[PDB]
Amino acid sequence: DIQMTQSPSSLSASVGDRVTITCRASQSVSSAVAWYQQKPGKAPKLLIYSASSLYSGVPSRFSGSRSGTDFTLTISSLQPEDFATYYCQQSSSSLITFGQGTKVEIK
Amino acid sequence: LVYTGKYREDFEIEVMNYSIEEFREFKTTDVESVLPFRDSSTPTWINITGIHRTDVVQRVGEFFGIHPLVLEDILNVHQRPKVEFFENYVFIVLKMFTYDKNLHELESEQVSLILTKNCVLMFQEKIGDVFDPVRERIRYNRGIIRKKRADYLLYSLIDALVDDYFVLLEKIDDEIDVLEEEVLERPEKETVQRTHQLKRNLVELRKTIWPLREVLSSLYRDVPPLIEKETVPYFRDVYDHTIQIADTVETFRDIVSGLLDVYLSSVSNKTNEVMKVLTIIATIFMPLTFIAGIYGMNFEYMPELRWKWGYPVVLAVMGVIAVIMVVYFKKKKWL
Amino acid sequence: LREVLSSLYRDVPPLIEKETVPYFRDVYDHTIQIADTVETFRDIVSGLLDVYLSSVSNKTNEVMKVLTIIATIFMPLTFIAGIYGMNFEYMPELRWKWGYPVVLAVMGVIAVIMVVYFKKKKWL
Amino acid sequence: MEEKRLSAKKGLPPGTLVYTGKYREDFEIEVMNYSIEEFREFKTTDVESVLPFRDSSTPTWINITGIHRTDVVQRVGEFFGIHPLVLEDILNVHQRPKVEFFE
Amino acid sequence: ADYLLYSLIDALVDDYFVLLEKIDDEIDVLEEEVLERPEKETVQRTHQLKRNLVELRKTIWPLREVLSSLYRDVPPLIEKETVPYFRDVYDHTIQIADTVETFRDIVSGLLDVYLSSVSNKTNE
Amino acid sequence: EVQLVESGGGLVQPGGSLRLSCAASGFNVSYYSIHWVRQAPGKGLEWVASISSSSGSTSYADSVKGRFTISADTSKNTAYLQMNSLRAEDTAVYYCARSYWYYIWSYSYGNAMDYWGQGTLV
Ligand SMILES: [Mg+2]
Repeated sequence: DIQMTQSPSSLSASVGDRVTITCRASQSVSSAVAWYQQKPGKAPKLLIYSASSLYSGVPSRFSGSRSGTDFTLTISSLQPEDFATYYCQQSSSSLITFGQGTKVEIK
Repeated sequence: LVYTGKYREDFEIEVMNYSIEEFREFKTTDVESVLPFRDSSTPTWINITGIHRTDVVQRVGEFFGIHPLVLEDILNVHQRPKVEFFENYVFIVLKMFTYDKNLHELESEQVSLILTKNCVLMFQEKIGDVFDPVRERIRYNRGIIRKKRADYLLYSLIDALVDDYFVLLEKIDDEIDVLEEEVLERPEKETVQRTHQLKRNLVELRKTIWPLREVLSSLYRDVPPLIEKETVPYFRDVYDHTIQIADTVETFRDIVSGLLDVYLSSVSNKTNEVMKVLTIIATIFMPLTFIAGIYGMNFEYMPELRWKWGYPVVLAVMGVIAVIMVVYFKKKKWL
Repeated sequence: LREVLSSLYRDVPPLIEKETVPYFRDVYDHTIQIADTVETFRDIVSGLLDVYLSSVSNKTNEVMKVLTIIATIFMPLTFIAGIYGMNFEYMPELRWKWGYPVVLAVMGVIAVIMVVYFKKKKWL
Repeated sequence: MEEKRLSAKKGLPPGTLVYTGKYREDFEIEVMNYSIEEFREFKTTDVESVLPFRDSSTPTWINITGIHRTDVVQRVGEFFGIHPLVLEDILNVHQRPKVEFFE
Repeated sequence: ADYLLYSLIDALVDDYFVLLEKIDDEIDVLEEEVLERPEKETVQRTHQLKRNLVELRKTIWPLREVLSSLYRDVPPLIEKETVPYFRDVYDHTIQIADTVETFRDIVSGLLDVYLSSVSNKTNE
Repeated sequence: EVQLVESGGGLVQPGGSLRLSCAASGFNVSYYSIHWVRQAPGKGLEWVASISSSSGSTSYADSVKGRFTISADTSKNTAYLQMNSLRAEDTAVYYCARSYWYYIWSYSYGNAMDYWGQGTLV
């Protein structure tokens, strides 16, 4: 079990501003880190895989980065269609794990 | 024979006899306990932690009919991994690896493997092992480890070792990522030192991995009688894993070399900056020194003695000299 | 060598029976591998020569840094001591009562200012 | 030197073909069946629309763009008799140019 | 279809010629910059060009081997009437490899010229 | 075109057994790995198990391993998850996901869940 620690637990932001999340790996996950979004009552959608590769069909405002075992998800400018819970997933091992999520609420 | 290893702290012998019906393990500090296992039909694993005691290893080797050249290779540590094929045994030389953070240094522990009949012999230079997973596999009857002979035990040891090579690779990967960020962000002395150390570590890791690949190729291709035909594909899989490790090592080495030479490019501009600084201070303060030394003579008759308001005049001359020297620069942005 | 082995397995003279040529093809492949590893070595050695030049330049950089540190900290701050060595009678402040804190304190503060300035992008 | 065989990858299940590159945006199949007198063009996304071109008596040029979809690579290779190691070579883009002759 | 494989490989090699002329233009602009204005980023550019040329060589040499094998090993899928065309492509590969080596030489010279200019400034 | 549909979820007595079905469309299960990820109400996502139908390689979450068993058949093009000896903590919205493998280095591979089902509560 490789635990991914994701902060902040809940975030509030204004539309059009810059928002960032951080996911910290407990172990050495090479680069197999994916970010998902899940609006309530809906299935998750893949946004970024390989910690910096943007999924096809996802807006370019979403960006991912890695600094060692520290992975950050950033949105250049929020939009009304951009308030949901965000999850970081590691897939270095066969027993893949998720974070605990991060809510983004309009301010 | 002589022992040339750094570690001499502890000596301890663990033996594990495993069979289909039942298994037996018995840790000890003596030697004669492991001797009767030379006649045991069931597979048994002899793990002599502590190779400094040359007497015990010589006794074990003599009781097992092994050549003294194998003994002097086992006690020797500073050699690349290598494999020997003989009519009654196979000799495997392998290296462990330890990595620690906050100080990037690689520690290599020389471990040698002797396989004969239904036993496997190993010689650890220092306490601290790789082979826990095969230990819980044998103890708790996991997989097909206990339904096979000692060739499968050799396979288990070798692929456990390559698995921790994979772990070493992931640690090195994290270090390379952070070092790339550091170099591209702000380079200084410790970044260059870390880059050189990482290059040296990758050199050592490459020089270790390639002979291991050769060893695995020999194991699954020479097909000696000591290894059954059913056991070949497992060694083939380990060989493929070694190929993976070698390819990753080469990629990491190229990345580190690029990081090093991109920094080493820019020495001359730093030279120009330092020498421009030296020149501006020297050119400012030598004419000033001459001015302040000419009036420092202790001659009996001195013209400025009759002169009035000498200090404002001389300091104004010196200040305007400094100003004209300063404005003499900045023509091509010296400062 | 690549040319000779290619000729051996492609021209196939009567002296070489047809069942021997696959082996010659194999050693031809080995020669291709050797010809790649060579000139991989050549690229490496050219890089080594450039690295040699850069490292000699870096050592000269370190020497210049040391000398620049000492020259910058000492030329003007021995100038300040050499100024009042001039033998002037008109100015009466040197004869005014003092325990001589002023010049030494100015030297100390200027030297420490230069040191803390050189802490940034440290040349030491 | 050695008989051809699928290699074993530590982090993957044994029978796995993985696209090694980094492009995952485009996928299309384009065919130009041509002869001395008549030629035909059609781009498509259905892979079964191009398989019956294996047995054409005239030259045909199937152009699969986008190999991140290992589905189409594997299906075409299985239908056309291409060995799995050749499919692994196709999907592996971290490679050098090479030519291999089969029966 | 063998002539179709010919057509595709020939188009590839023609685009290779286009790539090398573009690299020639880049060498021209980099040489002008390094002769006139020797900045620090220009040497980043020179090292990028050197690495690109090394990649080009490591690509073009196996391509030359592929074309030679297609010309000389003549598999039974080529009908033996399209072989001289493959020979023409092989000659084109020879030319491209030669040009790549010569460009490598030019870039190696450019780095030295940059060092010369910087040493001239330091000399002043 | 490609879509995953899961079923078989509902009420069940604790300690009993249940089975969930995942129907494939637009893709072949034999070429992909199928994962089950559950999300209990008020909490976040939790991976449960996975299978690769081409070889039968299977992994289970440590907190789930031992009682659940995931299987698939290319003939029916469906993935199955057998839920044995259910406990009070196993109630959640269970999801079906298709994934692909991507390349990082020669030694490390990744795994991204590109297409998801819709969820069946248990
Ligand atoms: Mg005096």
